[PDB]
Order: sequence, then structure tokens, then C-alpha cells
Amino acid sequence: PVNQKSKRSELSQRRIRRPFSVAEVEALVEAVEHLGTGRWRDVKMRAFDNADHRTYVDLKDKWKTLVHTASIAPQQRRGEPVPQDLLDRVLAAHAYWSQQQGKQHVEPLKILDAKAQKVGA
Repeated sequence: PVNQKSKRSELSQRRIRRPFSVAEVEALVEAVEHLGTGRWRDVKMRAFDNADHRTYVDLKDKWKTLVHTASIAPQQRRGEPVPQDLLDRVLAAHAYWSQQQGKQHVEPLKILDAKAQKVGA
């Protein structure tokens, strides 16, 4: 025998830069989960090794699209293959932290954060 299948088609799209690799993005979420959605500067320092004088908005944009990719907007689909492990962790922090400000849909979970101290000469 032999059958066919149907799928969805794209319409529009906008982008200037390139997508982040699973290994790269893996840090964005992991960092946002520990540092939360209130410490972007720390997320860049913990995630990106070269976050000396790097911006904090960069990581903020990547995350925004990350969570939306988990299961929010249909047109927000980056298209590229994304690990369900990240999308899940992202929505966890985005929703968990969201409860602090707004309210849309959270889950039964909690987390924490903390910094360290390193003095030299």
C-alpha cells in the first residue's frame, strides 16, 4: 500500500543574525534557570565565557524567542530543530518567575539562586 500526509506551511519571517546551537542555547536556559529572569548580567557571565563588557539584552532576546518556541506563538516557530528538554526548562522559569509579576500559567515547582565571591591581589 501507500498513503500521503499533509503539513503546515510558512508565510513570513524576519531575522538578521543566526540561530544558537543546542550547546550554546543550553547555557541561556540553564543560566536563566539559576539566575532567573531578573539577573541577565549574571546569565551572560555564567553562560557566555566572554561576558566582560557584553550586553545583557542579547541573552534576553534569545530567551524571549526560546520560551515562545516551547509552545506559545505558531508564527514564532524558529523552524530549526529544538530539544524538548530546553523548551521545557525555559517555560518552567518563564512561567515560575512570571507568577512574581503577572499570571498566565505556572506549574508546581520552585527554585533558588546565589552568587559567590572571588578576591585576588
